Amino acid sequence: PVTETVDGQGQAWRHHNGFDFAVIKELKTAASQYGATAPYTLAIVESVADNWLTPTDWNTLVRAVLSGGDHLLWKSEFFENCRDTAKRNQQAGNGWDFDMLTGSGNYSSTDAQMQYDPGLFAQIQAAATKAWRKLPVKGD
Repeated sequence: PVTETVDGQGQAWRHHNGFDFAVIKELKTAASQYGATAPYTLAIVESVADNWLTPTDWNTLVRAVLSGGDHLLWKSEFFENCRDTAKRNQQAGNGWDFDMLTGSGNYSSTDAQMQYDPGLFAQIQAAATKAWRKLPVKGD
């Protein structure tokens, strides 16, 4: 998770924070129990994304909290919707989405995304949970 902090001189900055285990733990719980499709777990998926999050803690979150189905629906749709959105947004030539809303293909990395943009944060958040929901069945 990322928290942004402002200094008394009016500057905005932010720091990375460690992966909240309680969060991972219980999303893992709902994942095993509820399945990623039951309102509870995806409510958590989107609520966690409602916080400042980066591709780094993103990939760590998905890969831990779920097992098996995560990559296919959550993530493969992530990659699709990210570049889908990128196609639409870069028609306009925003300078977002293609590299940023993905993770970072070439340049933005954790850094530029973590500095955010109002339309970038909105787009990345929406795209994330969008992806990070679609699991049909869980269990092995």
